[PDB]
Amino acid sequence: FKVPEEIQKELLDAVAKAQKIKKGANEVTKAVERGIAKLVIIAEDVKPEEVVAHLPYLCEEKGIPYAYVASKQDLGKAAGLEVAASSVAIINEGDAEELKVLIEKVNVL
Amino acid sequence: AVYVKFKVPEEIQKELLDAVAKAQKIKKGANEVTKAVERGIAKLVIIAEDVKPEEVVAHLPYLCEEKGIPYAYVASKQDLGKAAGLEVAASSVAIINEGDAEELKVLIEKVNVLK
Amino acid sequence: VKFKVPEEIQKELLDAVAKAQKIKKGANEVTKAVERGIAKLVIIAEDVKPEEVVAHLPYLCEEKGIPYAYVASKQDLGKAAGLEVAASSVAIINEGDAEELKVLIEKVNVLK
RNA sequence: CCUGAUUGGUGAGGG
RNA sequence: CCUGAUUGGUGAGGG
RNA sequence: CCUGAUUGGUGAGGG
Ligand SMILES: [Ca+2]
Ligand SMILES: [Ca+2]
Ligand SMILES: [Ca+2]
Ligand SMILES: [Ca+2]
Ligand SMILES: [Ca+2]
Ligand SMILES: [Ca+2]
Ligand SMILES: [Ca+2]
Ligand SMILES: [Ca+2]
Ligand SMILES: [Ca+2]
Ligand SMILES: [Ca+2]
Ligand SMILES: [K+]
Repeated sequence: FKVPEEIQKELLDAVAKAQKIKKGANEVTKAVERGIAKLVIIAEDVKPEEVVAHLPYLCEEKGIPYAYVASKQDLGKAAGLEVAASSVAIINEGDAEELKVLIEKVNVL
Repeated sequence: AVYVKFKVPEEIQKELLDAVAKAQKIKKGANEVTKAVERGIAKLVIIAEDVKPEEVVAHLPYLCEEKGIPYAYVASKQDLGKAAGLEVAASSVAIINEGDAEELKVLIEKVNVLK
Repeated sequence: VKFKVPEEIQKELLDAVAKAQKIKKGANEVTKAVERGIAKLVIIAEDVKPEEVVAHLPYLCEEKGIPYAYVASKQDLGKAAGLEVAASSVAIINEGDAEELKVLIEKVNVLK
């Protein structure tokens, strides 16, 4: 589905303030398989898309929230990296309240 | 690490380190711990989770299981060494004589549940 | 006291104790060590009262072939063993210097 | 050779 | 061999 | 009860 730029900015902001996160397809997938992932953010410009094509299905199966952001380069920066990130998983939010809200807004779509 | 057979909550890890600190007689280090388990005098074996190469302590869980000796884990070898009264790390510790029988029995039971 | 030990040699006995890597302090631990055959040298204080507490040691060591000697005071022996109190007897399990022990055991074995 | 505790019961010293 | 960062958690290094 | 370290690995504490 498509997420509004307003929300994406909030998603990127959410990753930036998070206390603990996982960066990278391998670690994100593990975080979801272990169920320690609270929210999963996925980049829309991942090529080949096959790298993250399995995430949406896995999250729903594990009952974990997930949304998309336009830039993997932007997602990586929000994760504290100097390089891109195809996906990120928030393990410990920065502001519990905001997260619960952000998650609800996403679940709407 | 593959040698860590089960997850021990941080609160219980604290209890394990406390047990080591209050113990009347312990063995510290892989060689003395292994000798104690083989001699059958260990009552509880505590293994650090961050030992590398893992091969140094990987035999302990299996050995204890064979001897019917209780074992558990703590996250840091540095913390375990400190609890054992050292200024350095310890990959493992064996409690030979606990400080209080009842406390040990309760702790061992809590571990057997996590097991 | 089966034999007399020169003050100079008693000093060496006390120093051997202080330098040892592993010792047993006290009648029960000394006796257990001799019985288990891990004691290399037993030192007995001469002013133990009742003397019955350590009376068995000379015979036990002889029966085990373990070297033993005496020192004037239990207070000094205890201090040498690292205690703040007296010790009726001490057993050296692991000395600090092999050569020295062998030399001391010799000096004592000739005094007997 | 230089570095200098970044090492360490993952086994020192002694027997 | 040349180019020289155009590559990149899309998994380096380590165990 | 008083004395108050005169006691003490000549075996405390723990298992
Ligand atoms: Ca250090
Ligand atoms: Ca240091
Ligand atoms: Ca050695
Ligand atoms: Ca670039
Ligand atoms: Ca670049
Ligand atoms: Ca590729
Ligand atoms: Ca006194
Ligand atoms: Ca006193
Ligand atoms: Ca008495
Ligand atoms: Ca007792
Ligand atoms: K590393």
